[PDB]
Parts: sequence; C-alpha cells; structure tokens
Amino acid sequence: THKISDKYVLLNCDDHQGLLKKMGRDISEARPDITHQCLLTLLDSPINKAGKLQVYIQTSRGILIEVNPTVRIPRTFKRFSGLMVQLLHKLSIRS
Amino acid sequence: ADVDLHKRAGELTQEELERIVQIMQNPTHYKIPAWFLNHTLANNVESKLRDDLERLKKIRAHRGI
Amino acid sequence: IPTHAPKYEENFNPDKKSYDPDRTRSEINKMKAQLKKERKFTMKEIRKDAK
Amino acid sequence: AVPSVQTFGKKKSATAVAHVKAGKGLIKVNGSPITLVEPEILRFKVYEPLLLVGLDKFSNIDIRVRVTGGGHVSQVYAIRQAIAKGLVAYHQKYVDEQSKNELKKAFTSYDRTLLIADSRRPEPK
Amino acid sequence: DIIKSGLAEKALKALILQCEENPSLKNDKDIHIIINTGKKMGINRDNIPRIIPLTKYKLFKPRDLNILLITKDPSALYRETLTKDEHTSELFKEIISVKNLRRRFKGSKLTQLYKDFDLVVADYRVHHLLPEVLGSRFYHGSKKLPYMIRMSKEVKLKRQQMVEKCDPIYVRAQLRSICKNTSYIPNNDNCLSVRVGYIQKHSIPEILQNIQDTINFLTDKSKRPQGGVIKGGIISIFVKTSNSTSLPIYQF
Amino acid sequence: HDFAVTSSTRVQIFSSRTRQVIKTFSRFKDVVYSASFRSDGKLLCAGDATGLVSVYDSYNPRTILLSINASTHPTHVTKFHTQDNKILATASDDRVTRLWDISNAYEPQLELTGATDYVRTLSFIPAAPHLVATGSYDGLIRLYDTRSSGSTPI
Amino acid sequence: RYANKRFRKAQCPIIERLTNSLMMNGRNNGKKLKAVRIIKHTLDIINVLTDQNPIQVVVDAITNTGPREDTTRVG
Amino acid sequence: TDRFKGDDDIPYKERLFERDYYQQVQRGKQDKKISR
Amino acid sequence: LDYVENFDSPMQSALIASSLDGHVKVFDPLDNFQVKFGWKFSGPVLSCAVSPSTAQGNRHLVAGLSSGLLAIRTKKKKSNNFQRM
Amino acid sequence: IKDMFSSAMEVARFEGAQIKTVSGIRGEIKRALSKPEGHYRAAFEDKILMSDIVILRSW
RNA sequence: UGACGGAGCCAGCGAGUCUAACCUUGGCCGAGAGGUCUUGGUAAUCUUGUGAAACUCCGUCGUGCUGGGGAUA
Repeated sequence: THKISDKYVLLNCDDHQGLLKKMGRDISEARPDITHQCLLTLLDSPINKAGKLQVYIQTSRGILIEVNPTVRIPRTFKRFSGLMVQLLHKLSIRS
Repeated sequence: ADVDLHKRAGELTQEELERIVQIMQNPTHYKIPAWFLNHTLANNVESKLRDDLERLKKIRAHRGI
Repeated sequence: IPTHAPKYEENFNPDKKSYDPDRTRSEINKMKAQLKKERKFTMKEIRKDAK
Repeated sequence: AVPSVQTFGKKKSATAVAHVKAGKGLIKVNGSPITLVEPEILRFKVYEPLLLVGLDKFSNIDIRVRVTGGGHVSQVYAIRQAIAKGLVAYHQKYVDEQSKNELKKAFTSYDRTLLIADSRRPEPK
Repeated sequence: DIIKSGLAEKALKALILQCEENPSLKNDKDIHIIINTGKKMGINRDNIPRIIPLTKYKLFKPRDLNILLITKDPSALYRETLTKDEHTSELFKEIISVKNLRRRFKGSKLTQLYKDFDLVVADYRVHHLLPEVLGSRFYHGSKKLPYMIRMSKEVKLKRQQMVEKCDPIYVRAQLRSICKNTSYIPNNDNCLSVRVGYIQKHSIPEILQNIQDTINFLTDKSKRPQGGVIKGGIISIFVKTSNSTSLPIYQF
Repeated sequence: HDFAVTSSTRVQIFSSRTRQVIKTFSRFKDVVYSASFRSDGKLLCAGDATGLVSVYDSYNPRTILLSINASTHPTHVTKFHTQDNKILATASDDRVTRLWDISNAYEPQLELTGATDYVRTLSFIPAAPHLVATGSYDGLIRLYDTRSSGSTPI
Repeated sequence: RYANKRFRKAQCPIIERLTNSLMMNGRNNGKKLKAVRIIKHTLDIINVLTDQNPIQVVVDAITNTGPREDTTRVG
Repeated sequence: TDRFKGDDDIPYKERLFERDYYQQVQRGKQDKKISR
Repeated sequence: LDYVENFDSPMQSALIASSLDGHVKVFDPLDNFQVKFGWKFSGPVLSCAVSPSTAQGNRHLVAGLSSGLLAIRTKKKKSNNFQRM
Repeated sequence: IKDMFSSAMEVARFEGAQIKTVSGIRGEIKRALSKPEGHYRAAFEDKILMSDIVILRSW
C-alpha cells in the first residue's frame, strides 16, 4: 500500500511512473496482476470446487495471507486492488 | 400440561402440543404466577459540553492544535 | 464449494473511520472523540500554566 | 506419667503439630480422622508415612495433628512431615533406637522432605 | 369512629385524575395514607412490619409479584421442601440463605436486587441481621422492607433444641396473609404512612373501605400486640402517591 | 445387578435393588438400537439409527468414551466380545458385520461380509473365541472363523 | 526441587513430567491439581481401552515420540 | 452461489446521497408557608 | 432369546424366548428343550432378559414390549460383665 | 475532599495550593479526582477527621 | 479448559473516642434557627477481624457470535 496526497493504492506497475523509484524499487517487480491471475486460476479450477485445495499467498514483504476456497474473488483488476488494500490494512475481510 | 418432561419435541401427541400452545396463550386465566413471564440526550448535552469547553478555552488564552 | 462474496468498502482509508449508517451513533461518537481530546488538552494546558 | 512426643511440620506457611502418645491406634487430623483429609487427591501424600513403614508401627501409638495456615497442598505437606518426624521421634524416645533409625532410613529413602523441610530461600544469581 | 365521606372521595378522585396525567409522577402506582396523630406513640422503630388485617379486599394476590425468600444457615431443607411440594413450588421467585446472599449480592448488585424483587420475606430467626446484609436501600423508607415468616409452627422452649422442619402450607398461608393484608411500621413521632390499595387494581369504594379498616385497626383498644398504637386522638389523614402532594382527609 | 433398556433415543440403566432408573443416556441423534455392557461391565456400547456406535462407560453417562462412525445405514446390533475385551462387533443395515478394535476406532479389524439381507444378530462361540455366529433376514446363520479372510463364512 | 541443577530434571518421575508439561497455557498456569486429575482420568481410560499398564503405555509413548535426529539452521 | 457471476457491484456513495381540589390544596399549603 | 446356566434353580439351565404375541416361555435344555413355564403380557413382547448366573441378589425377569412399556418380575431373597459371667 | 469546587477544570486551576482544616492541620491539594466532578485528593499533616472543614484562603 | 444450581474447605498482611453517600415526596412541633417522623429515586470497592478467590465434589444442559426506525400476532 501507499498513501497518496488521502488515497491508498496498491502499488501497481501502471498507476504511476515513479512511485516505485521514489521509494527505491524497480518497475520490473511491482506485479500484483500476476497474483491476480493466479488467484483466478486456483479459484476457478475444479479442485477448488471439490474442496481439495487451500491457497496461501505471501508477499515480498513476508506478509502471509490465508485465502479460503469459498472466496468469490473480483474478476476485474481494480476491484481486486481496492480489496487487497483493505486486506492489508484491516487484516481480515468478511463475507 | 402433563406432557412428559423427557420426551423429545418430535415425539409429541397433537393434543399435548396444542395444550402447550393453549397454556402459553391464556396464561393469566390458567392462574400461572405472573412473575413467570415478563437517545439524543447524549447528543444535546454533549453539544452543550463542547460549547462549555469552547467558552472555557476562550476565556483563557488558548489555541487549537 | 459454497461461494460467498467478500464485504469491503471501495476507496478505503484505514485511518478514516468506516461508515456506520446511523447518524445518531456516528455523530455522538465523533463528538465523544472531540470532547475527550479537547477536554484533555484544555485541562492539561491550564494545569501546566498553574504550575 | 504417660509417654508423649510433640513434633512440628511446616511448608510455605502451613504448620502442623503432631502429638504422639501410647495408645490404641487412632490417627486424627484437626479432630477428624486421617481418612478425611482434603483435597482427596493428596490424601496419599498424607498416607505415605503410614504405608511406607506399615501400619504395625502405628498400631500402638495414636497421633493427633493440628494444622493451621497455608493452603490445601501446603497443609497436606505439613501434615505428612509432622506424621513422619513424630513417628521417628516416638521411636527414638520410647521404643528402641534400632527401630528409630530403620524408620529414618525408610523415610529418607523415600524422600527426606518427610523429615527435613527446605527452610531458607532464595539465591542471588 | 367511622370516616367515609365526600371529602375523602373527592380527594381520592382528584388524586387519581391527577396521577393519570401528571408527567412527573408517571411511575408511582400506590396509594398511601398519612395518619397524623396527636400524642406521640412511644414505641421505637424496629423494622418489623406489622400486618394490618383487611376484611374483604385482598389487595395483592401472592402470585403476580416477585418474592425473595431469605432462610436460615443450611437452607437445604427449606429449599427442597419448598420447591418440590406443588403447594409452594411456584410461589417464590428466589430462595437464598443469608450466608450466600451476602456472598453474592454486594454493592450495585443490591440496587439490582432491589429493582429485581417486589416482596422480601425472611425467616424470623435471620431477619434481624438483614440490615447490613441487604443494605440501606431496603430500609430507607418502607416499600421492599422484609417481612418475618415462621416456617415451622413449632415453638422454641429452653433446654431443648428446635427440630428442623418446614411446612409449605404454612408458608403459603402466611405469605397469602402478607400479600392479602396491608402492613405498617411504627415510630416515635406522630406521622405514620400506610400503603392501602393500588393505582389501577383497585377502585375508589374498595380503597375507602380498606382505608376505614386500617383506621379502625390502628385506633382500636384491643389488638394490643399489633393494632393498639393510636392510644390518643387521631387528628388527620392525608392521601398521596409516592411523589404527590398530600390530599387531606378527616381534619378532625 | 443392573440392566440397560433401549427405548427410543435414550438408554436407561435400571438397578436390581430398587427396580428404578438409576442412570440414563439421552444424547443420541436418532433412534438408539442396541445397548450392551462389556464382558467386565466397565463400559457400554450403543448402536444408533445413524450408524454411530457410541460407547460410554457404564455408571457415568457423561463421558462418551469413543464414538465409532460405522456404516451409513442404521447399525442395529453392537456387542463386545465375550472372551476378548477390546473388540466390538457392530452389524448394520449394510449386510456386513464388523469387528472393531476399540483402540483403533477408524478402521475395523475385520469386516465380516458375505450376507444377502439385513444382518440383525451377533453371537460369539463361548469357548472358541475366533468364531462369530451372525444371523440375517434370509435364514442362514452364517458363522466365521476370524483367522481366515472373513468375507466367506466357514 | 528438580530445576536447580542441570540434569536433575532427568529423574523427576515421568508421570510428573507429563503433568507439569500438561499444565501450561495462558489459561491453566499453576493448576497442578487439575493436571493431576486429568492425568488420573486419562490413565484410567488408557487402561480401559487397552488392557495393559498405562504407565507402560506412557513410557512407550515417550520412547516412540522422542526424535533421534534434527536439523539446525546453519549460519 | 456464483458460477463466473462474480461478486455484485456496490452502489456509489453519491448514489446513496442522491436518492382542581389538588391545585387548591397545594396552593393552600404554599400560601400557608408564605404566610408564616 | 437368552439363556442362564447353573443358577440357583431346579432347572439346571434355562432358555427363555420372547415371541411377539404376549408370551415369553422358558425351555429346559436338559430334557430336550421342553417348555416349563410362561408369562403373558399386554402386547407384542419385543425383547426379554433375565438376571445372569451370578446375580447373587434380587433375581429379575424383564420383558420390554413393542407397545412402549416394560414389565419386571422379581424373586426376592447384653453387656460385657454379663457376657463374661 | 468533597465540594469546594464544581469541576475538574476548577481543581486543575487550583492544584498544588495549600489548604488546612479548622484544626490547624495543614495540607495541600494533590490531584483532581476523576469520577465525581468537583472532588479532589489532598494530603494533610496527619489524619484529619470527618467532622472538619478544609479551607483555602485566597484574595 | 463452557453454562447454570448446591455442598465442602484452606491464608497472610491490616486496630488514632476512629470509617465516611447524594437528590427528593410530605406530616407535626417551633417566633425563627432548626428538630423529629414519613417517603421515592440515583450511586455503592460495604461498614474493623468471621471470611477469600482459584480449588475439590455433586445434578442439569450441550457446543457455526451479533442491530435499530419498517412488516404479522
């Protein structure tokens, strides 16, 4: 997450030019879309539907998230970003 | 209502269940002892207290934050 | 597997408080925090100039 | 004119005075018998000075223990220490010394906190 | 002697029609008379509520009010032989002894207890040591003040100990008498307040008849245990609810 | 000196000094079918109409010692071995009786199949403790040596 | 007193070491009579499920469970 | 129960924005006190 | 069915059987399983038992009917100076 | 001390003052109490009695 | 590692003629000062000594949390 001056954004690769370089990191890393497309794959695969799978995702900052199988992940990207910000800042997301 | 104290709720005769409903439905007629069965003020006094506190700051020599 | 949807507020700010839909608990809680911080600040100021 | 022997047992703040005299065989704690010592899962902590050496030692003496202070487990520990060192002291005084230090060997081989309490603590590391 | 007249009825009508409207007294539901006597009744206020017997109007039924029973030391005999008897099996809301009563209810729990029950009835043996157990809330005034009951119908003689038994028809009997009749507590001065009637359970002629009942019983020559207390000339009555003024009756 | 009576959804241990219920087991979830004491009398098995053989200890109805999830049909007869003390025979409306070990109550130590209709009775042979005489609704008192395979009566 | 020298706890009796390890959480620190009571109950039902010595059962449980190698994270 | 149906949208904040003996005797005792 | 053995009885061993018709009957497996006594209850007798061979006390026979009720029948079982003188 | 002030703001204004009873027992206002509004804690020379009146002379 | 409801039983500190509420409804006496009596509500870590709580034992129940203005008794 980043505070923007009154806004909290998930650090995408495209919502900025140089927020990552004003913090220090490189543009070839700020990739939340690929954990989005992996959440889509694991949460639409039939083994999740039969309930023989659980997902844990973990960040480059070592922040471990347990992803339940029953979650209806938002299929578009910016809903996912706005959801992931409240995940990182409320520590829990309700049904 | 004379129904068994240890029967379950499925095993009930219909006269016994309607006897339960009757006993609940007219309780004072059945001489049941009647002991068996039984907002903005904060907002307005709080605005007066914040009025009081504003007056108390301004009679002294204060500032906000 | 049953499929529930995740409850969240879009355009979040964790420092800002959430939207309780009532205006007679949210506003009295706002003026609770206002009354507490202004009371503590005022009487701290007057006890330090009393010292 | 009667033989009598008084000993003391102590744990954390419990105290237990045992009077041993020549009698019929009756063991009493606070007036009630020894088989009514609570909390009843430490009744064998009270019973072990008896069963360690056999009830034929006790069959001619009669002990009585007055216990005061402490909590439940402090009281059963002061009771068993009072019973043990009272029986040893009666056997030193009015029965023979051979039996006295046989009883001392039995109680010390089980645990010598039946006879010597841990008294002064702590350590400055 | 007999006092029942149009001034008394006028006062009670006016007070009823005042309490059915007056918003500062929308909670008090009780009619009390204030007997003003001339001479000072000399007997000191111990807090034993003596019973004024009414003749033809039971003013409270013993089943539509919460009853707390305070018993002797072990309370096992009283609790079982009260609760599993079917004569008194549904009569008492709570039966607790003095020991665990003062274990459980202390402090603000006593205000909750006072707001919880509506008739405090205690054993006559342990009644006298209630005022430090129960607090000052029960004894400031008299509306939840505890009543004595005997439980055994056995007298105590010297040199021999009372056998312990309780009698549930007797406890129902005197609790029926307690909720049936009304009660007064004497004092040293001239004033004396008695609750007679209710606000909507009772009507004006029955309240007047039991008022006159209490006048007879307090001014009487006989009943020198309980009722011979107005030994001189009674001067006035007033009538009030718990937060009203005092509407005067029988100005002598 | 006690006898366990199976009514529906409660098992009542009566005593034989006063003939009244001393103890009662109420916490079943369907109709309870079988109730039997172990050979030593230390514990009690009860077969249920959901296939959940609950074994309590006798003379304490509050400690469910274990609960075997047997077959999905109603288990109808449950009893411990008469010679052994740690195997429990439960037969159900699955046409198969089972010898569970009450240490390993996840899989049965023998699964006596071979029946064609609604096994309702067990017995054990009182001297040879390998021999289980089961009985079903097609006549045919089948009986099994347990040292062998167990899917075929001898 | 089994915690004032280095290896003296190696001869506290093994039922007591099991009891002392049983009474540790945030909830039941110090409740040794509760832990003694539940060790008494669990030895009763070990004997009633497996007709053998529950002291032999707990001795065997120690000797089976205690590992024989392990990895330390190298610097 | 969602089979690629996803979670639904939520409406906007501005979408939720744009949418007598008594009285005689009590005055008698009052005037009695004031008379004294 | 059930069966008792060597209990205190003239019948050395007994097999009693319960048969859905009110009747529960006892057969003696020594003289070729002949019937010897029987009881009749008020419904279909669904299960029966008797107290076992080492009961040593009050000896019981219980039969539980399909009607919802149960029947139990039982058979039941100066001074030291003066004495020293 | 019960009522010589009406609120914690007044006691905060008058913290640290010297008070005394009518029996000459000196003392000093230590801290405004929290729960009742005009009450405070004072520390005296020795144990004052319930029958006394504390006093703050001011001009 | 629950929820009710009883029973059992165990301390150590602490002894200044000192220790401690408030707001009311009314009656009478008194010149007033005030006294006494009566009454309802709010607050309460009880009041100086006896005693604890956790604990032990016994009966009953039985393990997916919560809201106000709308709707039916």
